[PDB]
Amino acid sequence: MPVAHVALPVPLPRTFDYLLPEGMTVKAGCRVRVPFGKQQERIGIVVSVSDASELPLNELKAVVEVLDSEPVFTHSVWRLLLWAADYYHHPIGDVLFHALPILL
Amino acid sequence: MPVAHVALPVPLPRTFDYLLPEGMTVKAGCRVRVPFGKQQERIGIVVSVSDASELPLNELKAVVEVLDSEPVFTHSVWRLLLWAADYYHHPIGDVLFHALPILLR
Repeated sequence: MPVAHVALPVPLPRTFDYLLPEGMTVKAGCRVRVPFGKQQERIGIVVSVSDASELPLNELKAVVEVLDSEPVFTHSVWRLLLWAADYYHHPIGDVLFHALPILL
Repeated sequence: MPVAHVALPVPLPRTFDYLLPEGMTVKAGCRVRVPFGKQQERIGIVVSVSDASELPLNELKAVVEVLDSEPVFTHSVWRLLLWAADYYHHPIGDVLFHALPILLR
């Protein structure tokens, strides 16, 4: 066939980069709505905010809206979760979202 | 202000799609060389081969070389691994490349 989906030993937190529009401000632990595929919407959780992306600053889709003004996660809880994710080999996305419900 | 590294509720096995040039043929459980960043190589393991990718079939970098003629993993082992990765929530890539050394050696 054509498309060979392959696995590679990727860096610890495999995340998706998105641009923050002018004037929109978000911090770690906040949920945001973002584009994805060609059709698109979905809720995500910001892990970090850098001034560098592995791809050009221009061909990055942009964040839609910020659902939280303050981290839905406790400073401690967050530290713990990022740890668990790393220590036990679990995708950050998974721990966080599967962990969100139990928290609320 | 610019970017932000985001975590998302991604599907079971988060994999990287690669185009198979014309005439090149691979099966599940085999290693392959593949481009990566803007410039250099890496070795991976094919988990599946379909007729579609979430991205434009032309926008995908192409497979370089196929290291294995046959699955370096056994049909049983394979099934277990994929299972272990899903059931315990471990990156499939992570389980496969770690166990490789063990299983063989």
